[PDB]
Amino acid sequence: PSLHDALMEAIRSSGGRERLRKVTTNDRS
Amino acid sequence: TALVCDNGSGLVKAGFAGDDAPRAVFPSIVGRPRKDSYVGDEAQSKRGILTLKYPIEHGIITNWDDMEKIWHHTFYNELRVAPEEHPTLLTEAPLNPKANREKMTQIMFETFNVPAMYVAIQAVLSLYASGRTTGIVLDSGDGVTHNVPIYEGYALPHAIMRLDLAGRDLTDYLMKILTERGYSFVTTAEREIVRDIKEKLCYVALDFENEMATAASSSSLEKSYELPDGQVITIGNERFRCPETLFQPSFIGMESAGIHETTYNSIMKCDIDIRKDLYANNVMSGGTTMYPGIADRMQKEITALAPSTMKIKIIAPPERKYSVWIGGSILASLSTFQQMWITKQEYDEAGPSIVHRKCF
Ligand SMILES: Nc1ncnc2c1ncn2[C@@H]1O[C@H](COP(=O)(O)OP(=O)(O)OP(=O)(O)O)[C@@H](O)[C@H]1O
Ligand SMILES: [Ca+2]
Ligand SMILES: [Ca+2]
Repeated sequence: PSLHDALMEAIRSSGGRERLRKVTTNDRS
Repeated sequence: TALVCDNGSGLVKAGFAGDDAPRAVFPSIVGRPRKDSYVGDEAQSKRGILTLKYPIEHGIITNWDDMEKIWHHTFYNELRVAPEEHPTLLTEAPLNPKANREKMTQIMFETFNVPAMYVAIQAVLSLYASGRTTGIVLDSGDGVTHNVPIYEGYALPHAIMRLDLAGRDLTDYLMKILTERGYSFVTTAEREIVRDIKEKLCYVALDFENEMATAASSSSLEKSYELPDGQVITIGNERFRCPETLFQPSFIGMESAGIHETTYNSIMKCDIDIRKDLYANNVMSGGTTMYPGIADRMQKEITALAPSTMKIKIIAPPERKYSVWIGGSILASLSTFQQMWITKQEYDEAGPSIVHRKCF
């Protein structure tokens, strides 16, 4: 019933890094 | 396309929400002659005739002029975006002072003219990246180490623990013990070699004394390291003596508790009814948690401290040196997050203190 409740549910069911666009890192660490 | 900027004591991680990794990672440094200033890697690639300054110390922004240079360099030089066209998610350390987060907001809206922004707690984002909204995060980077227990997206401030030792201290300690072995690492270029040895060959022993005995009676734990010029040196028990400091800070003269003990103390400061879920959801994040063997050692040490019937689980994702950023990339690309942004319209009405009402 709260927006925060829906957001937390969305975080748990997001698939994690799996559903994020594969990009290349210009990593200069 | 919202932006995600994860500002650390040592490294900036920046990219676009929805991507699986930051587009740009570069040192959080500004350099001046020993042109006017050099920011990021051009300061790094000139680490020899400039004096470097770190605008973030122990996870806290302390030099706001140089931090502005970092943010300008991130937007224009690295991401190649106009900040006026992109909502920008920023990250903060646990227990970041109210004045700091308010000035973060003011600079974003008034100096960079972002249409919207947000400030999230770094350890919370790392928990999100692992698909969790309850758990306890061990976040260890370059300047600071934190234990952050989290209940349904909310950090529990009274139970947050801190250890003021992280990757930079470990690099310095590996430098110290390699020189006690007979090597010389004095130049800035040689310090970067020590950091590379640390990140490539160091590991956490399951038991310090057993491992020392193995290294004393055999060559089985020794590794070859080829310097950039060509010389090959041998690394022995320094491989695990260096990160042992995380569990035994007295190796560098700190009487603080090690990371297994700050984790246990953090859980014990939480309400008893959530401790079971915390013990089963220990998430490791930050570059200094990357050592091989660290999860198995934490499991052993926490098991020794916790009730014998408690289920202990250490989660150490392979991407955890970018877990904070990935968590921000996930959060900022969720449709339910749209109403959470601080809009420039909201900033004009309330002012910089709007961050206290919208970011928590
Ligand atoms: N594979 C590895 N093994 C050990 N240490 C590593 C590894 N990779 C990176 N590190 C260390 O992690 C540190 C930087 O990590 P991270 O980006 O999490 O810190 P930060 O966000 O810049 O600083 P902080 O979080 O303390 O403000 C550096 O000291 C680096 O040497
Ligand atoms: Ca960090
Ligand atoms: Ca001690």
